[PDB]
Amino acid sequence: SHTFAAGPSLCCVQIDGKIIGWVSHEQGKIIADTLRYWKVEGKTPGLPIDLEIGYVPP
Amino acid sequence: MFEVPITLTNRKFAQRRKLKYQYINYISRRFDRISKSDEERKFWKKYEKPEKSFEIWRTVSSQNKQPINKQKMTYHNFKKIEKIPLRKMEIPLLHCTKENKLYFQSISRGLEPLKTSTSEVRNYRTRHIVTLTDLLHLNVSRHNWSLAYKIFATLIRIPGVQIKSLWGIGVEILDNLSNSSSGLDFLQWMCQIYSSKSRFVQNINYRSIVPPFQTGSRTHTAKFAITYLWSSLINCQKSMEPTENDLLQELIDKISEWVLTPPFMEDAEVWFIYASCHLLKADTLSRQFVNDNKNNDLIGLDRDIKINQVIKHIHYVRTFLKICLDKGGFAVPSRLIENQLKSFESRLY
Repeated sequence: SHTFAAGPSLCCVQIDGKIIGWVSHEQGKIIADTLRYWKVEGKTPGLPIDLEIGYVPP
Repeated sequence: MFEVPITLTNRKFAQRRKLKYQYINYISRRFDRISKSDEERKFWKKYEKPEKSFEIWRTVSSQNKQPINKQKMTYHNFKKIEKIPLRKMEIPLLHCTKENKLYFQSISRGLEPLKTSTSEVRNYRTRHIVTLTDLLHLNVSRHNWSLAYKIFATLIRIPGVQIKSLWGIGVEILDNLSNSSSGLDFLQWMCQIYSSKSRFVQNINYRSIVPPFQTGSRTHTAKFAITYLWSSLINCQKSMEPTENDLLQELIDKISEWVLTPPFMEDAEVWFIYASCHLLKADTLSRQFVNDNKNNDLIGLDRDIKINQVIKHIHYVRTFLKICLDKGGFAVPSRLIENQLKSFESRLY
């Protein structure tokens, strides 16, 4: 609701086809990697090991 | 002295019931007029059948339908109603035996028979059976375990037992019998013996089995099947939390098979007893993950998969307790169970 911007010029975070937000493509990669880190870790209970994280870089 | 295992020598009692009813429909008909075998079926069609319980006890507070009927009974007014039904009872009174003539002339005066019909039958088979039924009742009234089931075990081998006291002395005798058997087995054998999943009430003259203590599988709960579940949860409690286990699951799946038809179908302890077995399964899992934060110093042990399994169950139980209330279930003092469940939640924190 707050981003109010959209395009291939920006990374879209979506969950199951629920678009939740936008970031830089750089933050796209930062999130993908740090997220995979919290997935293999056991510290992010809102984060099941089996979540599939589709990163599509620019 | 006690209640006998058998269909009542159907001989004089069946014609005494003709004369009783036939008079009651005759005298009542003329009361209905002043107000302005088949007879026996019509008498019950004039007052309906007996719900699944015992005595149509139902509150004593709602409708103040005023009855001051004005006593309305002038010895003179009773003998106006009665003077004609009695002469019409003599037609059939003549064709009746001399014993049944005076039996009718006693109950039509309002005298009651100190002559227990089960104090005259003289039939070999029956003869004894009365001795055994009384023997076992005098032996449980002094807890004689080793002799009470000898009499019980012989009482069912003689051709005259309808579950009856067999399901009501056959369970305690096995609770008092510290040896072999858990009324349970016998209780689960009964459940399969009298599911009676068929909704049969009313219609014919239930004069062979009239105790809401055998029958059902229609609507009218069976009470040995309710006792089977209650004895089974108490059999699960003893020495749990004090793969060969299963019992508290066996009991979750043996009601699951039900899930209303007759039992689910009808409400209460069915739902309530189920939740109570379910509530006990939630406590055991808080103990097995309780004492000094679960067992002790923390859990680190992969977050708390065990708390989530328990919160799912606590949320589920509250659904079973609620549907048991909503569907008219007066059995449950909700205030105490909700306080217990929240103070228990406070153990899971």
